[PDB]
Amino acid sequence: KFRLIPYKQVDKVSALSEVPMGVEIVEAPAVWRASAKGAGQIIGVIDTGCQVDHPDLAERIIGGVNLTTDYGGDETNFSDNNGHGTHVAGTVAAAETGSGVVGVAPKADLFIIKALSGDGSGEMGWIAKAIRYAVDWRGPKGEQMRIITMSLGGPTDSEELHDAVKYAVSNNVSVVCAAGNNEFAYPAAYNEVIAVGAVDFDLRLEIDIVAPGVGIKSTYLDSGYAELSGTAMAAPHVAGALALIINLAEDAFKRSLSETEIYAQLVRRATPIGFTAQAEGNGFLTLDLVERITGQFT
Amino acid sequence: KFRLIPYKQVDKVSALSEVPMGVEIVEAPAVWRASAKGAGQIIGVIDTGCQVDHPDLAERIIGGVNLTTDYGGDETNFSDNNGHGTHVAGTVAAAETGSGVVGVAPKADLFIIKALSGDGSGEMGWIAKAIRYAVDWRGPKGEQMRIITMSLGGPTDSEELHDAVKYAVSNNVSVVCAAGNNEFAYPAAYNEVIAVGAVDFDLRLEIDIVAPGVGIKSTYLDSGYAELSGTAMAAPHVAGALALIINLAEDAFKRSLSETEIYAQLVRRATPIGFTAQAEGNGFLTLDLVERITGQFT
Ligand code: NA
Repeated sequence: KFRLIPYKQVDKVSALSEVPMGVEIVEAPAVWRASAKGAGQIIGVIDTGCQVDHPDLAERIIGGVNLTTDYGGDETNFSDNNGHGTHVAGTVAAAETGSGVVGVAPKADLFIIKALSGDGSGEMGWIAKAIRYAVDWRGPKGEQMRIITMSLGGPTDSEELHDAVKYAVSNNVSVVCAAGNNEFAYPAAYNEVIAVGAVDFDLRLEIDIVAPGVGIKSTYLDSGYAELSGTAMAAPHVAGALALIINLAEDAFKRSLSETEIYAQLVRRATPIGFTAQAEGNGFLTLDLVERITGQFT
Repeated sequence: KFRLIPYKQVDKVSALSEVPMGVEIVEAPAVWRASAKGAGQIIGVIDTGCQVDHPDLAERIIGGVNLTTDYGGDETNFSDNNGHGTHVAGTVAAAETGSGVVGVAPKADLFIIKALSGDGSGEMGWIAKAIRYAVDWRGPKGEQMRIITMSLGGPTDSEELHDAVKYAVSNNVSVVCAAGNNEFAYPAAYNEVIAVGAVDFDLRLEIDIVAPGVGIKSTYLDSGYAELSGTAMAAPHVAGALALIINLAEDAFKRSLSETEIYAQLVRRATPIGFTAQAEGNGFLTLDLVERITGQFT
């Protein structure tokens, strides 16, 4: 089985009214205006489903599929019976609703892929499909996923899933996976994946980038919110960031950019914290970095 | 026909003593100790050949080949019959010899692929041969090139050229080429190519990065030196830089890096001047960037 990278439950609550600390510590709002808050980009969330009617998520969700044996399986039913999937969605794209929470890409859309059961586990074949499907899907107007995000891991170097990964990347999809806390090694170990480690809000602890992962408030079941801590919680911040990054980079270059170019655009928005490269990769996600260094010479 | 992106021959000097301003402004010397001055890396200079015995170059050249009909073409004779090739080579990697000049990677090795005639031009196929030649080449001890540099352009999108290029990129050779001033479009225009634009030392102006291109002093024929101005002159700074960057990045990450990751390693060493990305790409080559941003938050 491939499964949710373990994390801690901290809180469940019924009410929030805030921009999470991780959304702002990563400098998303500083770039919202120039990025149109991620409009025109879709993130394929590969996870346990989503609460499709959550007040924070409903106007941001556009489709989803269920690749699981849960609920039949009715492919049309990609409700969350775990909760983790809904939490991810929130960090990526919760809307400015005048309350609850707000995501890194508050104007991007979500395509929900349930490839995990309620128990947070999934057959690997489902993950391979999830990746392939997200690549091949186009919305009714021509729209497509440039971003995949998962916070799952598996002990196994499975050729079929490595293939899906190579397939996504050669078709221009950024593949974001949370670093296994080997047991959770794949698909994050794969050279072509963007692997994301975690730090806390004090910026304390094979990855490319680190983002916030301790005490991350997001949406949760029954139209509520939960606070979760762990590695799995850093990945959705980067998935969101890419929505923003793709928009601004392509607008600046006035040109389409490849998966390769897009990756370089992400990692140049990573400020090293002073930890080692194995600990932090290229550093912490600072979305305004380019603008801070523009003009700055010796 | 493909030819050298046109340049002004501003001057012919015959003796020097100095690190060139292009080499310092790019901040190569700040990164010299940690990159070990480029040792271990080999750059395939695809050009007009090189004065093999240049006092500044001889110790840096481990081999070459002549894929042209000049000199026979005796494939063993890669001597320069133009001057440009010797110039490139000096910027990429002239030696610290306490006179003449010194290159961006003064301890990197040079393989000299002469695929252009004394007249600055070459049959498209020669360039394709030359790309495929540098990728496949193995040393006496199993050395290979990770870096390809050229300053040429042709009007024609020929697939044999593009495939050659894709083939260096899937084998993790970085391919570096100058963005000419539609007649010099190829191969610079190719997505997988690192296209280098030019600025002057005042940082005044489909590209990736910009580097110095005006009044560039380097090695010339007859053991001398010359100063040239033009787009073609910025590329070598970048290919030099790569030798440097591969060593310091592979050292920090404790691991081989792919050509995609190396790419990212280059563009996060580019500071933007404050043009649009269209005009300047990712910014001006600044090797010391990561050091200076380490530790630096809102
Ligand atoms: Na010298």
